[PDB]
Amino acid sequence: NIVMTQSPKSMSMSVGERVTLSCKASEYVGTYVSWYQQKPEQSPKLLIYGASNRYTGVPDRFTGSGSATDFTLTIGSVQAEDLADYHCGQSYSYPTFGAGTKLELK
Amino acid sequence: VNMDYTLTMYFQQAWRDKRLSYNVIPLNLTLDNRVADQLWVPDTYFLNDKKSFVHGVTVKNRMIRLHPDGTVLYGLRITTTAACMMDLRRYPLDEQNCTLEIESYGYTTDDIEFYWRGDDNAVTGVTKIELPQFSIVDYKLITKKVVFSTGSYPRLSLSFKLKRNIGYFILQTYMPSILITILSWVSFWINYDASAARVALGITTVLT
Amino acid sequence: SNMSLVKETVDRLLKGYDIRLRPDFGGPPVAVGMNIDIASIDMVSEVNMDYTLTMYFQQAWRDKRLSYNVIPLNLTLDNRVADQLWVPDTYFLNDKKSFVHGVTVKNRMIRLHPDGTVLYGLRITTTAACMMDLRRYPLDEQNCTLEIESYGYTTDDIEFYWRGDDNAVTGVTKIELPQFSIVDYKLITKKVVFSTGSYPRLSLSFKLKRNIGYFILQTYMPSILITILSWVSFWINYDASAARVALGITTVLT
Amino acid sequence: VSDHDMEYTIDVFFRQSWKDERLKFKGPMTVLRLNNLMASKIWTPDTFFHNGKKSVAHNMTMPNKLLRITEDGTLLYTMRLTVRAECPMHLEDFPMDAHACPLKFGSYAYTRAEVVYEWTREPARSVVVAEDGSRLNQYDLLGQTVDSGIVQSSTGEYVVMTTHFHLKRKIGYFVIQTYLPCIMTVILSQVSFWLNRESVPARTVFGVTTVLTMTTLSISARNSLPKVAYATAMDWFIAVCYAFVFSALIEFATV
Amino acid sequence: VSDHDMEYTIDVFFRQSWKDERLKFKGPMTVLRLNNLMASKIWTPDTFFHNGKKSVAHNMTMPNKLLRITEDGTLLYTMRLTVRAECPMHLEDFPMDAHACPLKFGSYAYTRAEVVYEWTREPARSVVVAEDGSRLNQYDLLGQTVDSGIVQSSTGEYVVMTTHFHLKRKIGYFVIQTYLPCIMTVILSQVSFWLNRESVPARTVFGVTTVLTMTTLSISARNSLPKVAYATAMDWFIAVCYAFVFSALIEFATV
Amino acid sequence: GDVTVILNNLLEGYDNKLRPDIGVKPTLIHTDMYVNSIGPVNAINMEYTIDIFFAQTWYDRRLKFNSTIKVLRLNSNMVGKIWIPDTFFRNSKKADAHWITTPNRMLRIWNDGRVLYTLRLTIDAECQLQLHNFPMDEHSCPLEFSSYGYPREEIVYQWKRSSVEVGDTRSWRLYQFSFVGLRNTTEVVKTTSGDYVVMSVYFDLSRRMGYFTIQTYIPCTLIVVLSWVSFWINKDAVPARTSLGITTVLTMTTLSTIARKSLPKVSYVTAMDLFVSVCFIFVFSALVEYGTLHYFVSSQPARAAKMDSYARIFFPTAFCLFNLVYWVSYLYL
Ligand SMILES: *[C@@H]1O[C@H](CO)[C@@H](O[C@@H]2O[C@H](CO)[C@@H](O[C@@H]3O[C@H](CO[C@H]4O[C@H](CO[C@H]5O[C@H](CO)[C@@H](O)[C@H](O)[C@@H]5O[C@H]5O[C@H](CO)[C@@H](O)[C@H](O)[C@@H]5O)[C@@H](O)[C@H](O[C@H]5O[C@H](CO)[C@@H](O)[C@H](O)[C@@H]5O)[C@@H]4O)[C@@H](O)[C@H](O[C@H]4O[C@H](CO)[C@@H](O)[C@H](O)[C@@H]4O[C@H]4O[C@H](CO)[C@@H](O)[C@H](O)[C@@H]4O[C@H]4O[C@H](CO)[C@@H](O)[C@H](O)[C@@H]4O)[C@@H]3O)[C@H](O)[C@H]2NC(C)=O)[C@H](O)[C@H]1NC(C)=O
Ligand SMILES: *[C@@H]1O[C@H](CO)[C@@H](O[C@@H]2O[C@H](CO)[C@@H](O[C@@H]3O[C@H](CO)[C@@H](O)[C@H](O)[C@@H]3O)[C@H](O)[C@H]2NC(C)=O)[C@H](O)[C@H]1NC(C)=O
Ligand SMILES: *[C@H]1O[C@H](CO)[C@@H](O[C@@H]2O[C@H](CO)[C@@H](O[C@@H]3O[C@H](CO)[C@@H](O)[C@H](O)[C@@H]3O)[C@H](O)[C@H]2NC(C)=O)[C@H](O)[C@H]1NC(C)=O
Ligand SMILES: *[C@H]1O[C@H](CO)[C@@H](O[C@@H]2O[C@H](CO)[C@@H](O[C@@H]3O[C@H](CO)[C@@H](O)[C@H](O)[C@@H]3O)[C@H](O)[C@H]2NC(C)=O)[C@H](O)[C@H]1NC(C)=O
Ligand SMILES: *[C@@H]1O[C@H](CO)[C@@H](O[C@@H]2O[C@H](CO)[C@@H](O)[C@H](O)[C@H]2NC(C)=O)[C@H](O)[C@H]1NC(C)=O
Ligand SMILES: CN1C(=O)CN=C(c2ccccc2)c2cc(Cl)ccc21
Ligand SMILES: CN1C(=O)CN=C(c2ccccc2)c2cc(Cl)ccc21
Ligand SMILES: *[C@@H]1O[C@H](CO)[C@@H](O)[C@H](O)[C@H]1NC(C)=O
Ligand SMILES: *[C@@H]1O[C@H](CO)[C@@H](O)[C@H](O)[C@H]1NC(C)=O
Repeated sequence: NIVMTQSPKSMSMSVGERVTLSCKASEYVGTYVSWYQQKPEQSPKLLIYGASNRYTGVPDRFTGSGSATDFTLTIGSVQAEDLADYHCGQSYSYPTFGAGTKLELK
Repeated sequence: VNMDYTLTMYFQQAWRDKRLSYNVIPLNLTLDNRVADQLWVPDTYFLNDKKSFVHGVTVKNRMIRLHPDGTVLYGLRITTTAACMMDLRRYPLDEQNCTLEIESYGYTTDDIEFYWRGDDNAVTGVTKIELPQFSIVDYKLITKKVVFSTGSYPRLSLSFKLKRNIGYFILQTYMPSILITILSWVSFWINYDASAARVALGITTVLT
Repeated sequence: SNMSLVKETVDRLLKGYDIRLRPDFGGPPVAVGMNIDIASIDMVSEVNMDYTLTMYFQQAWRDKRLSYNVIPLNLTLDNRVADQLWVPDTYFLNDKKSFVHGVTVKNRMIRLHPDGTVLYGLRITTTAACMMDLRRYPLDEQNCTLEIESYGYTTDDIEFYWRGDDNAVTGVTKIELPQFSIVDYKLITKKVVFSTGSYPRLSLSFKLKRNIGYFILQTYMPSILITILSWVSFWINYDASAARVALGITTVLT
Repeated sequence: VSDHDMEYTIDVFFRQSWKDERLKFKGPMTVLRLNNLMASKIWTPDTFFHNGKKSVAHNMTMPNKLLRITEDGTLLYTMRLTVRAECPMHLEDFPMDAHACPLKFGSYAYTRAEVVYEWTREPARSVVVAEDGSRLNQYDLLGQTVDSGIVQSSTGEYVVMTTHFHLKRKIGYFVIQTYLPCIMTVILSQVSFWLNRESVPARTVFGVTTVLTMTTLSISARNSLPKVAYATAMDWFIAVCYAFVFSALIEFATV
Repeated sequence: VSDHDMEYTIDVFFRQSWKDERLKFKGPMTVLRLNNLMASKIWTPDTFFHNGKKSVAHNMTMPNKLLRITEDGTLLYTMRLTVRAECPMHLEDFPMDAHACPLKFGSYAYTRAEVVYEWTREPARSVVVAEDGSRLNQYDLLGQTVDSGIVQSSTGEYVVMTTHFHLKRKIGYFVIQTYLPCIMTVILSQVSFWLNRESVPARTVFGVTTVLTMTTLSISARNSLPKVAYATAMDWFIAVCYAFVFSALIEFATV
Repeated sequence: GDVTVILNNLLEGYDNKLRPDIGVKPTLIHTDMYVNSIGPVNAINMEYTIDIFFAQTWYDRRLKFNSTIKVLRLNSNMVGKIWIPDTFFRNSKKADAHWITTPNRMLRIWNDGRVLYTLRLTIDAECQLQLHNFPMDEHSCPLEFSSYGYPREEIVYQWKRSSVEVGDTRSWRLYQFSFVGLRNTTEVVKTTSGDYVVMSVYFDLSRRMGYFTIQTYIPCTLIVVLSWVSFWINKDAVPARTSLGITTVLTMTTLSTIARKSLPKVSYVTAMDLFVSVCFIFVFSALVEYGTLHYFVSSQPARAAKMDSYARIFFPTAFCLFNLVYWVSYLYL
């Protein structure tokens, strides 16, 4: 059972600043890590399918970086619509997700 | 060294095709071997082979033969190099089982059924095989069904147990080593004052 | 246009063409002229008693059915038309494994001339067989030959000759063998007789002379040196027996 | 003739003649010397070699096949092909042995009641070997021997045409390779009997180096022939020579 | 695994599946398990192996292919073939090295915007190696590892599916071949230090004999591994053992 | 669909036996290569393996269609239905395409009639290696190609500006050699059938002396020092020095013979034969020097006393001077 550890557990950030999210796997997951975004009282939406591939309908400010175990999701010019939770999940085996990181504004 | 055995065989298959049924003429029909490219023949294959071919001299060595009730007989002359992994922990005093696996590729067990025609006398010519190194002690025929992710397939298995001869290995390796080991005992019969003689003898035996 | 004219010419030439019959099937024999452009001689093996050579093998004859007069140029066609034309059944009698190269397509050439002359070239790698007389090895010379014969057609159906008769075989002065050196080569025309008839035969024979430079520095110099190192024991006195015996026996072992 | 595979190679013009009443014609020619592509549109017999291993029918530059049809319906069909056949050998008298390597052919799928074979000339004059056609390095072809018989298999009764080529091995290679080094090593072991007993290392290194040379000769000599389980005549010679060398060393030990 | 050629062999059932809406039907059967000659009349993907050298697709007795068409239009297409793929090895820790031999396949002629590949099951469960499926004598298969990526060529981007097989070399052969004889030869050199100082030829032939066998050991041990231009672990072991034997002989010379 | 009607309209009245512009002008073919790997360069058969992606491009005015799609991207199914040039490699001993799992070929036809045809090839090309200075040698041996049947007046080849591209250069099968660069060439050669435009790609290779070093240069020098150690042994122990010298001679012979099996059966002296020859000579001279020493201690002792002390300094200096002159003379070339 591949466990994904996501960091940090909670973060705060203002508008128009670079932000970096990390996901670390216990075992090998090749490039089958996906990043989902979930706003409150909504269903999760796939942002990055595979390591470093944007889904259809995602802005060009989200970009992923992959490896065998270490994965990153970076947002560039952050607007006021990136106030959501972000989950990383692996698909090399039976899928397991991360804990999530709630971005807040301060 | 390659972990394989080459065998030549006359491999014949017999089934019944109700479309190839005639009753105007009363005799059996041996047709030219090129009409087998216009009939249905089963897609039999050997799972453990490495290289195989049908002999093609002076023509393609295959046989087609029809019967008035519908039965088709289809023979080939096949030389195949099948892969048997050997356990050489007792070499050369060993006995190895080398098996030709015979399976159907496309048709599952709900489309085709395999059986040995006779179930013990289906394979002939084993007792007349002479090998320079081995000796066929026993052979067995086995019917089976294997299961893959695509379905269940019929399988036949022809396994031969081969026992290795020892006389060559005796005269090649066992007798020279024993003779050098007796020869290396003459160092004690030489007196212990002469040093160069005993060193030359012992060292020569070790090098040999 | 010109493409339409050539298209109708090729379509007229190939319509009603019988590949079973040679040119002049009831009349005089057809004359086929040979050129060989030797690309390399690969490996002259003494243990297998054969040699390997790559060649550009060209045959020229005249077929009146493939004659045209509406266009003034020579027609180089795609090599797939060689399966729709008659080509002679030339074979090599002393070959062991031959093939036509096949990258990127089948390496052959088919060219039609307006007077009916067909030019047909192949690129072959032949492993021809020759028995060598190694009684004077390595100070020996070997005549190794490629025999060229017609299989089906007898001498009253086909006729062979060399195109030029002295310059029909080129590229022999550029062959670089690592162990031999070509001193001379000959072209021979004759007829052989089998129980089925008389057949024309051409013969391209090469004389290969073996060098000595490797054999000297590998066998002749060491053996002489070891004999001198066996002679050195005469300068050792007869008292020291162990030294002289060890020296002699180890020169024998070397 | 490969001795380690127990096989041999042969290159033949293989001719077959038969009569087809459906191919009668009447024209300005009495024999049609046709191509090798008309033979694939008519019935030709399916001859195979019973003891062939990997044969090749040459097709350079065209398929080396010949078809001649005579106006009364007689066909001559000739092929040029290289056959690699099995020759089961008994190497008790190696390397002074004589073999009869066989070459058996017949029809695949056509029994005796359908297709029968025959020699076209007298059986002693049918299989003809050329004079310059001999790629034998190690053997000597003495003669040929044909035969005819009837084999019986699981598909019916078949006609089998047998040919035997009688070979006699040449000893001149194995002499210099094995028999003369063994005699040289035995005489070199027997040289030691003329040295004086006050030189113990001399006779010791004599004995041990000739035993080493005999061991090297035995291992290097047994790789020529296949891995048979019985003793040959070279094995007996090597064994007696090894016994003589070892006996010379044991006599030195006793002295 | 052929270390001398930097390659390995693998026998696979290679299965592909896609959806073709032009092959929909409605009949009594829900799946047509057709022949291997129907797959030539329809479109099939042109998968090739990016690191395959000379692969074979078996044709005995019939073409070992499988085509199944389901009523809704999905096609399953299976082949049986022997891949001979390239495995680049870094033999610096030989013979105590581990490797990850790749097997990359993708589409020829169809870019990423035309044909994409994917595993039919979970990526950890898609490449399945059989239990009795191991012809390895020198290595040990530890597991598999798949991945998927994109290659950027001169004609577009192409999907590439990667599979790594992890191997671990077994030391049991090289121990008995080289590392135990080197140790025994070094011990044989060191036993010369116990002979008396009055036996000068004895210790001389000890030292020089050990040097000769170390030389023959190093030549016999280098010919297994391919001709790389660097030093492995076995080379360092043989170098230090040769240094020990040579140092023993120079010590005898000084004594 | 629409691609089916376009493909069916392109192949009506089409003759794949005739090149485009059969009586107008020669056909211009643009060629590209991508070397995936340069395989093992074995000198025994004077050859080397190479794996390439060969791409050709030309213009065919018969494959010109009007449609809303710009390019037809096809498999190898239609390669045998249009005209394909008869490119062949002139210096290849054996060459094959790839057929697993489907013929590795690609055809792309454009809106104006431009055809691009790519296929994967593995060539076993031929190049005569002048194996002097071995193993400190450098080679540059080619891969040439041209049309087989079409002369200069019918087919003209031409490189692009980004013609030949190598890959990673680290996953290549070059054990004993090292890739240094490449250069392209175009020429016209006279042949019995006509004048042909031939294009060459020369790969420059340099042999890295890392295997032959630890195989022959270190052990032969070690055996020479082994023969040297006989001088410090006492001059009275005659069997010791004789056995040492002659067994050292044995080791030199065996090492020389096992070392010459790498390179082909060339008849000239290389830079490796000279080294092992001089090492054998050195061992020969050491043994013959001890022989003359043992004769001279019995004939006259005044000359044989200081001969060994002279040898102890003359042999290493002569060998070191030989090594210096040899290495500079063969690394300057
Ligand atoms: C002396 O005798 C020798 C023995 O007979 C003889 O050798 C033979 O030479 C001929 C001619 O050179 C060879 O024929 C061609 O082979 C081409 C492919 O070749 C290579 O592959 C074969 C095996 O053939 C199989 O595999 C390919 C690729 O998968 C298949 O496409 C083939 O159909 C065939 O498949 C069967 O077998 C497979 C298992 O092997 C099965 O998996 C499969 O399902 C099939 O059952 C190898 O044997 C070759 O090895 C040899 O040659 C190389 C040369 O360098 C050597 O190095 C090597 O060592 C071997 O010697 C080689 O690997 C075929 O593509 C080709 O078919 C085409 O062209 C002709 C002429 O135009 C057409 O009539 C024919 O229909 C084929 O055309 C179509 O397909 C092509 C594909 O590229 C399309 O481009 C084209 O448009 C056309 O499409 C049409 O038909 C399609 C259906 O077929 C349809 O879908 C399309 O829509 C369209 O309508 C031809 O068969 C023959 O293989 C050699 N055999 C052997 C054993 O060597 C030698 O030449 C003789 N010498 C002399 C001097 O006489
Ligand atoms: C692999 O096995 C298959 C089937 O066993 C082989 O296919 C057979 O190939 C031959 C050669 O093309 C076919 O013969 C031909 O028939 C056509 C008519 O369709 C005719 O025009 C040709 O002149 C030729 O006579 C034969 O029908 C075909 N058999 C089947 C069942 O499709 C294939 O050649 C094998 N490949 C190798 C490399 O061994
Ligand atoms: C050589 O090795 C093969 C491979 O294991 C041996 O084959 C095995 O043979 C036995 C006896 O025939 C089979 O056991 C039988 O199982 C059936 C189950 O249906 C049972 O009804 C019988 O009572 C019997 O126990 C076994 O299936 C078979 N193994 C395989 C995988 O085929 C073979 O016996 C060995 N020896 C020789 C001389 O070939
Ligand atoms: C290497 O050996 C071959 C075969 O032995 C030599 O071929 C022979 O060439 C000679 C003269 O070139 C031919 O002899 C001549 O016969 C004609 C009529 O038959 C006669 O008018 C002449 O007086 C002369 O005797 C002979 O036909 C030919 N032998 C065969 C069977 O081809 C060849 O010359 C040798 N040398 C080289 C380097 O080619
Ligand atoms: C490959 O060939 C091309 C042309 O044959 C070479 O191209 C030229 O490069 C020089 C500068 O290096 C330019 O001035 C020329 O104009 C280029 N030619 C063309 C036609 O544009 C190219 O350098 C060659 N590549 C090599 C030798 O590696
Ligand atoms: C980057 N690259 C090229 O540009 C040449 N063509 C490509 C390719 C060509 C056709 C289909 C898929 C991929 C290729 C294939 C390999 Cl195995 C390695 C490098 C490479
Ligand atoms: C067979 N042999 C030896 O015995 C050692 N000395 C010789 C030699 C020694 C002196 C002069 C010429 C040749 C030599 C040289 C080579 Cl390059 C390979 C094997 C070999
Ligand atoms: C046909 O074969 C069967 C068995 O193979 C045999 O019983 C029968 O007699 C044969 N028919 C004729 C007419 O001989
Ligand atoms: C055709 O080839 C012949 C033979 O060399 C030559 O004389 C003639 O000029 C060629 N025709 C053309 C148009 O080039």
